[PDB]
Amino acid sequence: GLLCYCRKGHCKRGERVRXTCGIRFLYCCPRR
Repeated sequence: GLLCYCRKGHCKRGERVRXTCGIRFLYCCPRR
């Protein structure tokens, strides 16, 4: 859907977890 970042460990401050992108990675989408 939206361009989100596969964040390893955790997302950045302000990014919302949209799901996961792997064992080490979370799928985090930016707030802006």
